[PDB]
Amino acid sequence: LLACLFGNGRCSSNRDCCELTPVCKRGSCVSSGPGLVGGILGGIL
Repeated sequence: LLACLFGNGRCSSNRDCCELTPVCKRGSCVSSGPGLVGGILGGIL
């Protein structure tokens, strides 16, 4: 298994995080998830 270069909760970019946290926001790593609620194309269904 190899999907976590650090995982210390702090990162400088998205590549500075691990698999469990594919996103790097606020100098920290978290779950990226989907884009945003509502949706830019069709906010229904």
